[PDB]
Amino acid sequence: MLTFALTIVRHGETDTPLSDTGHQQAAAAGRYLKDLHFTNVFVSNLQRAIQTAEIILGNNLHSSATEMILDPLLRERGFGETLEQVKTRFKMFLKSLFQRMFEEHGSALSSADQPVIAGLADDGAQNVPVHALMVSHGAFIRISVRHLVEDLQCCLPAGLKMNQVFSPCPNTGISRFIFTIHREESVLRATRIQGVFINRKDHL
Ligand SMILES: [K+]
Ligand SMILES: [K+]
Repeated sequence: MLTFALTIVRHGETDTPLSDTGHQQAAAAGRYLKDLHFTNVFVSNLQRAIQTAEIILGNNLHSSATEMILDPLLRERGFGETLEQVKTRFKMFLKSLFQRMFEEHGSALSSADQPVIAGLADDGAQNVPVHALMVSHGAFIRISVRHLVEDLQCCLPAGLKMNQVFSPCPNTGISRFIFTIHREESVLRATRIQGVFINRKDHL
């Protein structure tokens, strides 16, 4: 059994690079996330996402030894790719994610009540040492959240409006889920998924 945190961030304002505003959004998000240790980083192959990830990491106090992995599965919906096709890509990404986390961190590391949500950057992950950062695109992230919340067994905390849960993500909007996974019949499955916060933009 392994529990890990996933922080999800939409790229900054924009294979185009970030705008100047984009850079500043990403730096603000980096400063917001600076005291978090990301043990793993995953990012779409698109420059706007890579630069956002680079800026977040360049502002981080703990994650210097963490390598950024580019994953095409995180690319934006092809504008024409169906919503189901995008969801399938997220399902494939999750499969990859569980396997990677289990292989690297194993089952002797972090082995359904409300997480502690204080409106701070480390909400729900204070005591969760394994923490992955995913930097991706707005339509993909929206579809990914629907999948996590609707299609899978999922917990959502007190006072979180469904309107917010399903809202479109702002540039550098931040979301967080906590996953618990275990190997059932040789296949890795999530036993619990806990939503913490969705599309947070306090840093803007
Ligand atoms: K559900
Ligand atoms: K709830």
